[PDB]
Formats: sequence, C-alpha cells, structure tokens
Amino acid sequence: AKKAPVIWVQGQGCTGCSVSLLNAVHPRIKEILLDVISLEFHPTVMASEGEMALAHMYEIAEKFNGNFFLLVEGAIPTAKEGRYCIVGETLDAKGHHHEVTMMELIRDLAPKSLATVAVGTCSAYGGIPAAEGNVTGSKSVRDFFADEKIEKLLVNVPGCPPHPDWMVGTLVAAWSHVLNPTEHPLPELDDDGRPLLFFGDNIHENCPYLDKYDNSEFAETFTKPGCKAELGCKGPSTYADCAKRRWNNGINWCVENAVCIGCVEPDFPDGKSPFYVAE
Amino acid sequence: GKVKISIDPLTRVEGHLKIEVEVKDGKVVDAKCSGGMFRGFEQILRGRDPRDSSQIVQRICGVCPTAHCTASVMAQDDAFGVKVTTNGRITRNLIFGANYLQSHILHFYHLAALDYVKGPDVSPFVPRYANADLLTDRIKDGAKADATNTYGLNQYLKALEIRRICHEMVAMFGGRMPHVQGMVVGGATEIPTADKVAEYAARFKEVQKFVIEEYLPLIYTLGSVYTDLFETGIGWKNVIAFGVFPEDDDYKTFLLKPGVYIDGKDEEFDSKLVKEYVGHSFFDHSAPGGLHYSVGETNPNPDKPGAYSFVKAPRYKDKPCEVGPLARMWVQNPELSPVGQKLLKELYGIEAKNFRDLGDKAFSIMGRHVARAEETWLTAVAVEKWLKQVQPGAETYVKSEIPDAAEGTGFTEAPRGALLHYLKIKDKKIENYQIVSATLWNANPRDDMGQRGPIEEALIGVPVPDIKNPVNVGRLVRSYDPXLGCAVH
Ligand code: SF4
Ligand code: SF4
Ligand code: SF4
Ligand code: FCO
Ligand SMILES: [Ca+2]
Ligand SMILES: [Ca+2]
Ligand SMILES: [Ca+2]
Ligand SMILES: [Cl-]
Ligand code: NI
Ligand SMILES: [S]
Repeated sequence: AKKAPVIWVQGQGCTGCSVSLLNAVHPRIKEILLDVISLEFHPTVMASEGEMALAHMYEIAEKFNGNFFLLVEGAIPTAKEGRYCIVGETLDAKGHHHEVTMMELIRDLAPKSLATVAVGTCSAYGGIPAAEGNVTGSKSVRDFFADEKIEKLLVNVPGCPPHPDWMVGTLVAAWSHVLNPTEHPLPELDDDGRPLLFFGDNIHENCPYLDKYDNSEFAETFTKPGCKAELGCKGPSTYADCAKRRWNNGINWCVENAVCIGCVEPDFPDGKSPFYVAE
Repeated sequence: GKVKISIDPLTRVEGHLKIEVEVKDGKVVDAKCSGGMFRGFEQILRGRDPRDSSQIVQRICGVCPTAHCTASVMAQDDAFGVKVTTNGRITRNLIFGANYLQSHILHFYHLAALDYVKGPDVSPFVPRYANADLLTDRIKDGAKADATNTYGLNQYLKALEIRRICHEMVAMFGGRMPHVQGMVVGGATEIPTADKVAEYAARFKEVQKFVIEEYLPLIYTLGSVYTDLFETGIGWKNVIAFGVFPEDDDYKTFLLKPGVYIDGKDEEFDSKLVKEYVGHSFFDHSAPGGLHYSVGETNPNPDKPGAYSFVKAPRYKDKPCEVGPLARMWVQNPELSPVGQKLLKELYGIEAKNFRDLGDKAFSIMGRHVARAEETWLTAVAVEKWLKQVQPGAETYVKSEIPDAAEGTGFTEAPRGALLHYLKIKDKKIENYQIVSATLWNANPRDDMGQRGPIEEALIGVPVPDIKNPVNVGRLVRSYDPXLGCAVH
C-alpha cells in the first residue's frame, strides 16, 4: 500500500542519474512516481522552488524521520569549506540569508534518513568530479560518512549513469526489507557496498563476444567484426549485468556498440583510462 | 519601496541556480543570476589521452551529453586531421537529433509546464505556490479551464513515455543514453543496418506524431491564454548561433545556419570575437580585458571579491547575446510549421509564414517556448529526411592517430544554444581544453563593465503583482531552459 518516501538531492552531479531513472520500464516512471515512491523533493522536476521547496524537504525529513530514503546524485566537494556546491539558501526568522553547502545538507539529512542510497558512480565512489586534476576536494558519500563519523545504512548503486533497473530494483528491495525484514532480507552487497543482484556478474565472463576473444578474433576498428578488447574494452575488469540486461529497454549496449568503459567501478574513470587503449 | 526576492534553489532547471530580483511598483527592476556548483572539467581533462575527452565531457550534463560529445569529437576530428564519411556524418546527426527531440520535450513538459498546468495533489506536484496563476486560475469558464488543464496534464504524462522513446532512438546507434558510446574521433562506431534504421524510424514516427498533433497545438493554445507573456521577458534582443547538423561533408551548410543578430542587424558569426569575462565570476584571469577561448584559463577562486557566480561571462564584440531555439530560429528564419501558421491565424489573428513574422513576440517568455516547439518540429522534418539518406552498410568510421601537437575546435548547437569545445594537444595529451556552452551565454553574471547577462536583463520589467507568488520570475528563467551543469562545467 504505502509508497517509499524519497528525498533526492544533487551535489556535483550532471542530472544523468535522474534522466536514466526517467527511462525506467516495468515499471515506467509514471507508475514509479504515482504508485511506488513518494518523490518529496527533487530539484529537477518538483513544482515548488526556493524557500517553499526547502521548507517542504525539511518538513518531510522531520515528519518522516527514520522513514525516508535519502537519494544522493553527484559527489560532495569538501575544499573551500564546501563552497563548490551550494544547494540552496535558508531564510531564518529575522530575514537574514544563509547558504547551504552540499556538505551541510548531507550532514543534516543523512542522520534523519532510514537509509542513504548513493545513485551513480559520482556519489558512490567519487567518479569524474573526483578524478585526477580536480581541485574541489570532491568526495563520495561513503568517504564523507567515514570523515563525518556518520553511521547510517548506505547502499551504493553505481554506473555513469546506473541503469534504471539497478536504481528501481535496489530501492524496491530496500523498501520491501523495511516493510517485512525477515521475508525480504537486504540485498547482499559486495566490498564496495553495491548489490550483488546487479554488480555480481563480470561483463567479460558473460559477454557474447567471449568466443571471439578465445579465438583471438579482435576487431581491428570499431566497425570490424571481433571482440572489442584491442579497442579498449574494460569488460574484463568490470562487474555489472549489462551483457544480460542491455540498455534503453534492450535496444543496445556499450560493448555491442563500441567498448565498455567500466563506468560502474570505484576506480572509474582514472583506473579505466585511457578508454581507447586495451587493458 | 523595493523588495528583494531570492530563489535558491530555482527548481525545474538542470543544476544549481539561484535567482535574486528586486521588485518595485509591481515589476522586476534588478536581477542577479548565480550558478552555485563547480566541477572543473577543463582542469580534470588536462594530461589525458585526447580521445577520452568525448566520454569525459558528456558527464558535464546528462540532459545534453550528445551535444558535448558532438563538439568534442569534432574538435578531435579537426586536431587529428581526419575527415568523417558521409554515412558517419549522417549517423552522428541521427544520434544527436534524437536527443534534440528528447531535450525539448523534457524541457517543455517536465521542467516548464508546472508553471501553467495544475498536477495531481501528490508530491512532487505539490506543494506549489498558493496563487500560481495556472490554467485552472486564468480561464474563467470552469469547464474550459478543467478541460484545458487536463489536456495539458495528460500531455505531460504522455511525454514521459515519448521522451523515453527518444532515448531508445539515441541508443539505436549510440549504444546507450545518457552518455553515448557511439561517437568517436573519426566518425561513429556502429554502421546502421537496414533493420535498425527501420526500428529507429518506427519510434521516430511516434515521436513526430506527438510533436505535430499534441505538443505544437498545446504551445499555441497556451500562448493564446497567456498573451501577456508574449509582452515581457524581453532582454537584450541580441542572439548568436554557430550552425548545427551539417548537411554536407564539408560542413558549409547546416539545418540551422550560423549567424549573429545584434541591435537589429544581422551579421556573420566570427569566432575570433568571442571572449569571456570573469569580473563577477569565481575565477582568476592572468590578463585583463576578457579572454578568447583559445587562450582560456580555468583557475577557480570562490573568494574573489565582488564575484557571485561560477558561470563566466561570454560576450560577442563586447555585447551580451542569448542562445537557444529563439536564437537559431531568429537567425535562420525558417518557415513555420503548418500547425503554427494555422493556429497563429485561428487563435491570435496573426498572419505568419516565417519565424520572424512573430516580430517582437519572439523575444518574450512565450516566444522562447514557441521557438523551441517550432524547432522540435523543424528537427523532426530533418530527421525524417536523414532516415532516407542514411545508407545501410556504408562505412561510418575512419582511422586516425593521436597527433603530437595540434589544435582543434568543434562548433555545434546544443538544444539550449551555441556550443564549442576547443582542444589543444601537446606530447599526445590534452594541454588545454576549453568549453563555451549554451547556458553559459544565457545565465551568466555581469561582465567587468556591469552589463547584465541575458537572463538577468530579460528579468527587468517582468511583472510581479504578488511578491509572495512571484510566478513570472521562474517562468522567465525556465523559458531559457537553463542547464547549470553545462554553464559551469
Ligand atoms: S554518476 Fe555519471 S550520470 Fe550520474 S551524476 Fe555522476 S556524471 Fe552524471
Ligand atoms: S574484451 Fe570486451 S568485447 Fe571482448 S569478450 Fe571481453 S567484454 Fe566482450
Ligand atoms: S557496459 Fe560497461 S560502460 Fe556500459 S553501462 Fe555497463 S559497465 Fe558501464
Ligand atoms: N543543451 C544543452 Fe547543455 C547547456 N546549456 C550544453 O551544451
Ligand atoms: Ca560527526
Ligand atoms: Ca561566497
Ligand atoms: Ca569554460
Ligand atoms: Cl531501460
Ligand atoms: Ni546540459
Ligand atoms: S544533446
């Protein structure tokens, strides 16, 4: 009966995790929003703005204390006292304005949540904003929780972006657990806090090109037949179920089209680069 | 008698935006636009294999990643010295064109429409402004108000599925979406097959039907209710366009041509005249006077006195210029859709054949929505043509090698406006990479000479008769379809 309350916050994100969620099927996004979750705050799609939006977010975090999921899209920048990501402004009872940093927001909301779900490689692992050359002190949710000594149930759903099936599946499994924990145990997580349900399979071991790989039949260029290894494929070092699930309602996937770039992995992008050089 | 209104977060745009206005005598009299989130892609890119840039830059934005990918692979093509095949060019247009459709539909419905349409009484449609001046408030005949609101809301809901189908179309030759794999230096990674061209076409015809039969009629109907919104949110009336969707192999002709319109006069676009100022932006420049992007610098400084935004301030011949569908449609001046010609006559008593026949009405809140809807139709006509031109089996990829030392620039138009990526290579690695994006031209702060950015300037004069429900401020801002991820990168 009751929908899962969700407060969805964005730090150093690109909105691509949200857009990928909008691509969900079985259920589609209309059913997700009307039947599965109560999306209480989401900066990209919600009706209210400014003071009203933030007041609503804080009201839900109070009324549904210990009973909402904090969804985090994007990394948390810690340099310059958090000022590389300002998420809003709060107007106190005297008229003065105060900016809220992503650090402050997460420190505030995470202890109020039932669980935090870091969707996307940025929030889960740091991802592109935390890659070499950045000067923002960009940090993952797990690292920020460790630094802050925040103990709150945390599940990572990585990918850049994650497949909507991974996000929907993980949230539904979490909510089912809360509603009946002994009938629905929490999904088993790997050492990087991501569900084995979606991230237990190695791409390469499950790849339809594996017969070609075994016969040393390698594509000389993108548009030639063969395994993609010499074009830079990171399938050998990447754990996700893309080979089975494919992308965009089964239309295509990275390896058929081009190469896997290892987007779900905690070392994406630096440990997966250069993308077009073999592993 | 001035009152300050500060809106942070300004929601239903992409990314982190703050809008501040001063209101006096029922109108906005000053404004400030602030982007509050920075990642520094131009710093992150340094030292990498230049080919990685077409994957890394897409993560600037998950709404428009194909635009960044297109600009990046074109910059790489230029720097690497490789010429794309006819089929590669067309395939790139089909990948990108499918997302133009997705982005405009996403914008109008899922970002803009809740300023006009009353959604159901569940989150995230509520809470909302108490006096929101919606269709259900404006239309005095209650049955008509209800019917028109339901008509709009059902389109909003249907558009959720239509935009998803557009991403199936992008994935067809792009691998997945957000963040395609199928565009690379040298062309595209998957040759279209007859079967997949037909599968793209079947989906496209469903999107096209929605555009012509639902979206265009809703926009013109909406404008006929909010005629006051064609008379405000004006701004500088300066526009720039770079050219998008090359229609031949030498990139001399486009679906929508490059050009500039400043102070009532058309001129050619000259990339030498673009520069970025940082006087009110959180950045340090090594030299005064604004910098051309080919010598651009990204040295963030959130402590810079007097600065208020992470968005730089691009100017063309020292003039603020806006970008986006209004800009492209004004510069190209294409013939209007049959729907638009008909409904402008029927609902407004306007005789209009070409976009510029809208005159002053183009430069307004509703004019920006009309331009975007018309461009969606125009792009669909083009995609329909490209689907006939694409050749199953014809090579889409040409080999290249990373040069030791080179430069290249990719020019295009993202759905939100003019986009370029500048790439300099040294020792086979990215030495400098500079991005001048669409919303960067719209949502920028004041330049060193105090000239307001286009959104700031367009806010001047916007009516705010109810300070507690300042709905026209957000309506103006959202008419520009801002993306702050792109603006700041
Ligand atoms: S994980 Fe990737 S798609 Fe998601 S916010 Fe980060 S950059 Fe964007
Ligand atoms: S290297 Fe890539 S293409 Fe080749 S078999 Fe492994 S996962 Fe598949
Ligand atoms: S195939 Fe590789 S790059 Fe593509 S989504 Fe799966 S893990 Fe990410
Ligand atoms: N469209 C789009 Fe994104 C912006 N602004 C880019 O480039
Ligand atoms: Ca602590
Ligand atoms: Ca500050
Ligand atoms: Ca830039
Ligand atoms: Cl899907
Ligand atoms: Ni964008
Ligand atoms: S795009």
